[PDB]
Parts: sequence; C-alpha cells; structure tokens
Amino acid sequence: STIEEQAKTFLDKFNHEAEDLFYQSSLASWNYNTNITEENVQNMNNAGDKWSAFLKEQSTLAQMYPLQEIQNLTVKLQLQALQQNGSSVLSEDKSKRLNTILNTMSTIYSTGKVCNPDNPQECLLLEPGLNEIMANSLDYNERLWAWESWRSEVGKQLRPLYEEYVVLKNEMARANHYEDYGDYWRGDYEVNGVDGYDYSRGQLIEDVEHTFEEIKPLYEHLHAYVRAKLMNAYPSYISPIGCLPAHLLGDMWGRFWTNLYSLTVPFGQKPNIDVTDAMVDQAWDAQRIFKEAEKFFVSVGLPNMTQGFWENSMLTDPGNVQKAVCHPTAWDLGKGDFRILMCTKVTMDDFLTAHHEMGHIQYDMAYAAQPFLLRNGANEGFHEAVGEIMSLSAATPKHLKSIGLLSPDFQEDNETEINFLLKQALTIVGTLPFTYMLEKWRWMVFKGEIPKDQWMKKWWEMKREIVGVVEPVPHDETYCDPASLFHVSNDYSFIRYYTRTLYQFQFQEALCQAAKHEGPLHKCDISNSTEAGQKLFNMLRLGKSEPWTLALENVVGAKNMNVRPLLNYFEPLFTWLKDQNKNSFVGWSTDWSPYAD
Amino acid sequence: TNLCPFGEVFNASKFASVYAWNRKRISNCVADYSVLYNSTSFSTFKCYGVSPTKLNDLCFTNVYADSFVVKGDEVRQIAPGQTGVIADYNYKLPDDFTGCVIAWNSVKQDALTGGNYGYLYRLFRKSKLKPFERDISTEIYQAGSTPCNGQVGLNCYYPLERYGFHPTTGVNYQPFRVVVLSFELLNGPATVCG
Ligand SMILES: *[C@@H]1O[C@H](CO)[C@@H](O)[C@H](O)[C@H]1NC(C)=O
Ligand SMILES: *[C@@H]1O[C@H](CO)[C@@H](O)[C@H](O)[C@H]1NC(C)=O
Ligand SMILES: *[C@@H]1O[C@H](CO)[C@@H](O)[C@H](O)[C@H]1NC(C)=O
Ligand SMILES: *[C@@H]1O[C@H](CO)[C@@H](O)[C@H](O)[C@H]1NC(C)=O
Ligand SMILES: *[C@@H]1O[C@H](CO)[C@@H](O)[C@H](O)[C@H]1NC(C)=O
Ligand SMILES: [Zn+2]
Repeated sequence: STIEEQAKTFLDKFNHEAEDLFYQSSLASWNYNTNITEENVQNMNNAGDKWSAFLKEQSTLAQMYPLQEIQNLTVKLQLQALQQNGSSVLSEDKSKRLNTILNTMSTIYSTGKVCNPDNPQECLLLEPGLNEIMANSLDYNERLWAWESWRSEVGKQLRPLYEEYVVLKNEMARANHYEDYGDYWRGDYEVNGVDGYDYSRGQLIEDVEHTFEEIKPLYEHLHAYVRAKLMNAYPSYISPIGCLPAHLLGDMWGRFWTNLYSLTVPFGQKPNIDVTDAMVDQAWDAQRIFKEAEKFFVSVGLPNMTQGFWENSMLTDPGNVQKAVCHPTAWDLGKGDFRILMCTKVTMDDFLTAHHEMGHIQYDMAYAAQPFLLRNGANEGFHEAVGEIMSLSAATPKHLKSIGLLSPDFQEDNETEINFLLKQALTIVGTLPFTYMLEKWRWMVFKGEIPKDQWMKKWWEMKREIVGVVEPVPHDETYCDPASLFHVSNDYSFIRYYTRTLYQFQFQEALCQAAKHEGPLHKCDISNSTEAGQKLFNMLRLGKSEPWTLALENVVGAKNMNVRPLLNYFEPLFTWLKDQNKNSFVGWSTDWSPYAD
Repeated sequence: TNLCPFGEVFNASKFASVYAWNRKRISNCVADYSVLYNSTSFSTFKCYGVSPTKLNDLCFTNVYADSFVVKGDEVRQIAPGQTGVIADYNYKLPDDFTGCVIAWNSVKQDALTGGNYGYLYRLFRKSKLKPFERDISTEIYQAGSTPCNGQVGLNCYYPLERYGFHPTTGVNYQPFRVVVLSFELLNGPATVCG
C-alpha cells in the first residue's frame, strides 16, 4: 500500500524482463562478433534497438517513484540507476543536434585522411600508419611531421564541433540538476546516505590532486631518467634540463611510455624474461594456456570456469573462411553465460592477457547473485584493477618457474629486476600524469574556468607544468589537440584509468600482505594463497550493492584512495633512479620549447 | 499387479509449467522405486522421514506425483520451510512433507536455439500460497491503490512471466524438470506398493 512496496515490485518486474532482453541482445552481438556477415549486423542492431527502447520506457515508468521516499539502500540504488535517463531531458531538436555532433566527431576521428605533401594519392591511415610511425620510428623530422599533421588534420576540424558539444553537454547536465558535465562524470564515485562511507563529487578531485602530489617525486625521477636516455638517443633535439617533446613519447599523444623501453633500457645486454620458446617446445596451445589460467585462479580458492565457458568461448582464430574481430574481451551475456572472445597466439603477452581476461570473468562470476541493476563493479575503475593484479601475479618469475616454463636454475639478479621494474613504470607510472592532466583540463573546460579563447593555451601550459611535456610546434586557438585522442572525441571518461592504476596496487599490496609475502612487492605471487583469494572474493561478490568505499575497505582495510602501495611497489626502481640521477638535474622548466630558439 | 504409469510421468514428452504443475493421482499398481533410485540420471534425490531404498517395502492409501519445470537455482525452493517466488507464489510444500523431489537437467529437450519462451511462472500474488494449492488465475496484479480495470498500466502488470530457456545458459538458468512425490496415509487400505 506504500510507495516502497510498489518500487520493489516494479524493480522485480524490470529485472526479470531486462535480464532476458539483455541476454538476447548480447547473444546477437556475440553471433555477430564471431561471425562477421550482414544479417548478423542486422540482428545485432535490431536487438540493440529493442534493448534501448525497453530501457527508455522503463526509465519513463521509473521516474514516477521519488527517491526521497525510499528507505532501502539497494532499492534506492536500483531506482537511481534506472531513473537516470540521460539525453531525453533536453529538447528533441537539441538531442538530435548533439547526436549528430557526436557521430560527426567520431567519424572524423576514425576516418582521418592525413597525407604527406609529396604525393596525394598514397598515404597512411591512423592505425596501420601513424601509430606504427610514432611507436617504432626514430627520425625526429618524421615523428614531428606525423604529430603535427595528425593534429592539424583532426583537431582543426573537431574544434567547432567540440565547442558545440561542450555547450550542449553543459546544457544537458544543468538540466539534470548537475553543475556541469564533469560533475555528471564525477557522480560515478558519489556515495550518499551511508553514514561513515559518504563521498562527495569534489572529494574525488581533492583525493586525485593529493595522490598526484604524493606521486610527483617518483614521476619526476622517471622523467629525468627518460630525458637523459632520450638526449642520448636524440643528440641535439632535447634540452638536458627542459621538458620532453611531445612526439618523442612512443605514440601519437604520449599516453604510455612503453615504446621507449629499448631506448631507456637499464642493462641492454641482460635478456628480458620471455617464456614463448618454452611454450613452443612443450607444445603449448590456447587450451593449455587457459587451463593454466583456470588452475592459477582455483589455487587461490576462486571457483573454476563453467562448462559453457569451455564449450562456447572462441579461444582460437577460427581459421580464414570466417572473419571475426580479434580484440580480447570478457563476455557476460547474462543468465549465467560467461565467455571469452580472444585470438590467442603462442606468446607470453597473450598468456598474461588471457590471465587478465579470466580475472575479468572471475569478477563477473562473483557478483552474479546481485540484482540485475547491481551487476557491475563497485565503480568504473574496479574491473581493470582486478584484471591487472592477476596479470602481475601471473607474470612473476616465481609463477613461471612453478608452471615449468622457466628453468629451476635461473639466476634472477638485480639487473633483470630493475629492467622489469623500469618497463612496468613506463607502462604504469608514465600514464598517471597524462591521465590526471587530461581529466583536469576537461573538468576545468566543462566547468567554465577556461574560456573558449584559452583552450589550447591552458592545455599546453598544464601539460608543461604537470606532465613535463612540451609541444614542438606552436598551436593557435584553432586546434583542438585534446580531441585528437580517442576518448576525448568519443565521449569517454578518462579518470577511470588513474583510479584503476591506484586501486590495482592497493589490491596487490593487500592481497600480498594477506599472503604472508616476505620481500619486495614486485616479486609477489598470490598463488596457492586461499586466504588472499577469500579476502578478494569478499569484495568481488558485492558488485555495486555497497558503496565503493566499503568495497575498498573490504580488501585494503582503508576507505580511501592511496598511493602508498604503488610507491612501495616501485621503491627498488625509485632507489635505483635516485642513485643514477645524482649526476643529472631532476625536474623541468616550463618555459623552454623546441619552437622558440 | 500392474506397473505404475511412471513412463508417462517421467519419460513424458512435455512437463507443465510450475504455476500450473500437473497433479496425477496414481493408485492400484506396483511401483519398484529401486530402478528410479539407480537411474542415476537425476541431480537431486532427497527426502526425510523414510529412506527411499527402505520405503520399497512400505505402502499407503494414495500417492500423488507433482511435475513441473523451473530454473536451475530454483530447485532448492522445492523443500519444506523454504522461501522464494516458487515456494511462495508457485508451489508450496508443507513442513510435514512425506514424499520427495526428483529433478534433473533437461537442456536437451526444453531449450531451443533462439529461446524457449513457452514456460511460465507467477511472479506476484496478494498473499503467499498454502501448502498443496494451485493458482492458475489470469487477473492483473494491483501494485498501487487505484483500479486499472483489468488493463496493464501504471502499477498494473500481468503477473505471469515466461521462462526464457536457451541451450547455452548456465546451470543456474538451465531448465530442470522437477518431479515431486507425496505419500499420504488414510483409514483405507494400502493398494500401491512393491
Ligand atoms: C556465419 O553466418 C552465415 C550466414 O550469416 C552462416 O551461413 C554460417 O554458417 C555462419 N558460420 C558459423 C560458424 O556459424
Ligand atoms: C532491502 O530489500 C531487500 C529485499 O529486496 C532486503 O533483503 C533488505 O534487507 C532490505 N534492506 C533494507 C535496508 O531495507
Ligand atoms: C571445475 O570444478 C568442479 C568442481 O568439482 C569439477 O567437477 C570440474 O571437473 C572442474 N572443471 C575442470 C575442467 O576440471
Ligand atoms: C601451488 O601448489 C601446487 C600443489 O602443491 C604446486 O604444484 C604448485 O607448484 C604451487 N605453486 C606455487 C606458485 O606455489
Ligand atoms: C524415458 O527416456 C529416458 C531417456 O532415454 C530413459 O532413461 C527412461 O528409461 C525412459 N522412460 C522409461 C519409463 O523407460
Ligand atoms: Zn581487461
């Protein structure tokens, strides 16, 4: 007779209908992904339209229940997740305009046609072209040309589209009682109505800035080392005490520094660890790789994979006669149907990636008992952390000697440890300042603290101040260099990567302390540690039914984000960099530029 | 001295829905429960008060055999003192249960590629069911307070949803054909035993 009873019954009806509808949708999407035809795309699109129409109608029916008159926390969470319709709050003409803007930006990014001025008929696309150019090449002029050309070809066109996009998104967010679109994104980490576990939306910015201020020294030492090694690799194009040029960072933007491993290797004569040949010798295939992953996951006490997984998953490239996308994914089709779609070669990298995807699948299987609307991570940055901790635990030499891929007489030394830690810092520590600066700029542009006639100026000076990266060519206010990234031009939140990088090391430290690991944290293996597996499952089984702060406390014992585990992980490389850079200036001056001589 | 029609009960082609479970009165025959015990094709065979292998040399007045289909994780509701959408709104057993439950996986028969949406079950009810009572009504459930005149609208929805059975769904969502026996004692003579 009350309102909460009606809300509960409506949520029951919605769950029981949406589960079957989403199962059909994901099933059609799977049939498309493993079998690329035209009728399969038709069925996938039709199921997607059905699911979206059902979701919109259910949000319309759910907006009739006020949250202020609901006491149950789980019912309130489900009603709040179902009531957020999105763009339907704005007008119809503005909605269609915003949709066309997004589609145009995505199309211009995906089909960017940049070509050298020497011959217009032949030229390189983004993926098989500019990426390999910025990742493998070494000529300074070539990388500069690639960078500047892609920028002037993409951002110069995306600038007015991005301006109108910003205005329309701010309008939509202010219509949804938010302050701006950045606040709408920060609403993911928001927690309300839980005494002792609350979390505001500006507290996210506060903790992010604090954690980055605590990270600053390690990143500064890594940046000094990389600048020295690049000055060795580029004799007259890098200042010894200045910033690094933006096109020498290993890719189109400088997101990851993984492509500087060969240029910045500590001991180039020591062979980095690789178990591909031991796999080739012992007749290792996809099935054996995934069986070893399942065994690793069941050793910590987590349940093994289901039969439907081994019967329905696409673990090998299905020959040539039928084409399929070869991006590794963890599929939660619903109704207890978990699958993995991955074209796995006989490689150690594919081995670690299979471990990562099976960690995703384990996390999916954990919270399968939660209601439909609560079957997801605690926040946006939990799944990839759960995957990365498994990748780290399975990549250690102890595990590789355990499964018999490494000789028992292997003499691990400080040189290989330092090499591995430096590569890990290039792929991990190198992306944290980039991510933080990009999300800070995007939040400040969504807020209004950056007028549209100051966009690129503030962007570049923030990059120089935070990331320590300087552009090689001055850019006027016609560029939209942020939109040159996939996430900025396709409407994706970027802070999940920062939060995930911190959460994965928090998880690793807690799981290793629960495993009674003695020694450095980078040599930790959670294998055969059922106590750690239980400590992790206690959070994995929650889903998003509890505040993410409580879920984090359930593992690391602390309610808040922290960088102490990451620093404790990278202490050995930190002391090594401190011992190495004592004869070199650490830091950067935000004034020196390669275009002002 | 006849064999009880267990063939047209277990080996039957299609089982009824859980909200309309088939109720068959078996009597005046000879049933050896040892072959049902040793079939070893069922995943659940549990009852208390009398052992199944020890019950063979016993009989009562009349026996009832309930049969239906549910999901995989819904066979645990078929037990005395349980709570769930099946134990309350679809099929209730008394605490003084005298028979037991026979359930087995039936994906080969009740699951078709594309979805077998022919199995129904009641989701809502104004009050929980009493033990051994059937409800096959089709009236609309009133969640709110205003009458909706037998039409679905706000706070009004058909209280009969369908099981979506697919051959690929996990065991917790696979169709499980459930058979439930009942042994009642009256003042009449015993007619059905080995
Ligand atoms: C892929 O789809 C085509 C038609 O769209 C069908 O003929 C073919 O059998 C399918 N292949 C597989 C492996 O299912
Ligand atoms: C919320 O409702 C669920 C049933 O849907 C119940 O199990 C739970 O205890 C309730 N919690 C609160 C705080 O009311
Ligand atoms: C997974 O664990 C169950 C539990 O005993 C076992 O029956 C099954 O054989 C295991 N799967 C594999 C592939 O070993
Ligand atoms: C885990 O325990 C199993 C069983 O004793 C053993 O075979 C394996 O080598 C162990 N692995 C590790 C990493 O401890
Ligand atoms: C019905 O079919 C099943 C499966 O073939 C079989 O095991 C069972 O014995 C059959 N029923 C009878 C009464 O024989
Ligand atoms: Zn992943």
